Amino acid sequence: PELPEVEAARRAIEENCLGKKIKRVIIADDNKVIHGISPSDFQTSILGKTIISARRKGKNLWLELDSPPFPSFQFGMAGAIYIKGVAVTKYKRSAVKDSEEWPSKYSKFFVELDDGLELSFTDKRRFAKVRLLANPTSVSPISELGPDALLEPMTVDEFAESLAKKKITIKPLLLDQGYISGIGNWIADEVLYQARIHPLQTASSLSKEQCEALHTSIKEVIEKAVEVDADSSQFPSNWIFHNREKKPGKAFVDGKKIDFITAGGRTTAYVPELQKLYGKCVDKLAAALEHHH
Repeated sequence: PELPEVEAARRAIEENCLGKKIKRVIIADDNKVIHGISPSDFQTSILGKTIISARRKGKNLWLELDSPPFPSFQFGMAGAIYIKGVAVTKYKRSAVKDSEEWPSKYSKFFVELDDGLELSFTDKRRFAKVRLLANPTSVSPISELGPDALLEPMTVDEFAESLAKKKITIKPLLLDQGYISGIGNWIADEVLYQARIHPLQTASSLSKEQCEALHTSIKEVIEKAVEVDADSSQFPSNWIFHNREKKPGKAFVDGKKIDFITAGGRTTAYVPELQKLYGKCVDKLAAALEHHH
């Protein structure tokens, strides 16, 4: 889950869960996912409270209850939000089909609300983190996050000045939640492809024109994916996203070949013909070997 998917879960929660009281709570017995608190303490703390709004920063979601502490959800690689109870919904990835077990055996956070509405956070891989904090934004991990790619976009000049001091290849920088928050593997590939920047290009080597192009592509990719509530089927056809998952040799975009470069455990789908690595030979070499650090 990257910013768009987590944001869609946030809006799905606000569609029917606001202003409703928590009548029953089930916090999973997972001392790996449920962090820093026992499930029974977690349950006792939020039972009886009303959900005022749903908030998000990067890939972290949290519920603003009528009074704190507030439950927060760090999605990890398989975290998901599911809402059952209201037949009609604008958020399909959060709907639950009758043939699905419910509550899911993967549920980590579950509450039954007024009007029989039930909300659940599930994690099949157990890489997610669920916390109950006095203020989610004051402590880790949310307090260590860089500005939200959607809610706090840097200006063109702020963006350029920050990149000038970053001495690392751009792909991993974009993934660093402490620099900018919310970008994951596919958004990174998409904005780099769109801006015509190679994943091994050092951020500090980017020219003023490159920074602006990247600034523009981050804006367009994030705004569009959110505009369509993370429904990839609605992603513009000219995005590398669609063929980014196809087997090597048969992956193309707008008719051009897609290759897959893997540096330091990170794989990037890019178009060699359109994304060139720039700079002196020894700097390009240092970037290709950067993973050694």
